[PDB]
Amino acid sequence: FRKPQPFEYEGTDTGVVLLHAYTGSPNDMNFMARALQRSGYGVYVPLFSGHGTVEPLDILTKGNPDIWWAESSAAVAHMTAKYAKVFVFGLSLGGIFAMKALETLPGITAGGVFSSPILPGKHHLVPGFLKYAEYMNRLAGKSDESTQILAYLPGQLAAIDQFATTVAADLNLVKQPTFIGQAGQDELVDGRLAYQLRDALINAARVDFHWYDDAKHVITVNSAHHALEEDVIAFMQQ
Ligand SMILES: [Cl-]
Repeated sequence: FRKPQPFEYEGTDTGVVLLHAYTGSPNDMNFMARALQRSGYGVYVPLFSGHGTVEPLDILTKGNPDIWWAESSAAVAHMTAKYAKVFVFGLSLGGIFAMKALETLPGITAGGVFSSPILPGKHHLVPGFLKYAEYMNRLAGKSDESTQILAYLPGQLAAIDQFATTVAADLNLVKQPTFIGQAGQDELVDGRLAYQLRDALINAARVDFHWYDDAKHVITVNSAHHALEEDVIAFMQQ
């Protein structure tokens, strides 16, 4: 098993922070990061605590939204030290921190989300996490950990939602141009909430909203990624 590491591409004038998904890793952003590099952007993809190991329990016992927020904030600061302009985007979980960054951190030009409605709703992250863990255990030749996982999973999902509702309540603080991309066949989160995210951004200079009709949740990796990359790059060029 290869532990995905954080990675960085050097640019000149503009840098981009890409924040990965829950149970995800910097691998979530490989295609996006390279697309940005081909267009001359600097890119930084951090690793969230507890992620990127062969042991799914690490996510539940070594990471939490407060740590991940600190890591997101540190990632933004790393890039704003170097580049004239910095953009911050996030996939699902990462999108929560991307929006909180726009709301509360200095020096960010613009940013937004990939399949991250922010407003909590009906989701399928419990089955999603369990399927992820089952796949990881099958890779590592390890026995099932579902009972151990279920002692933590409801609580951590609740913690993420709790963090998210605060971010949602502060959406009025966002003044930067904001990008919203949402999968149209999203099996993990309620895509309808992306419309509520859009409508809550009452003070954003602009809201660039894109719906990826036939795509499943992870639009940075699946069939939608070429379209998403083009739309994100067009947004940045504006
Ligand atoms: Cl997520």
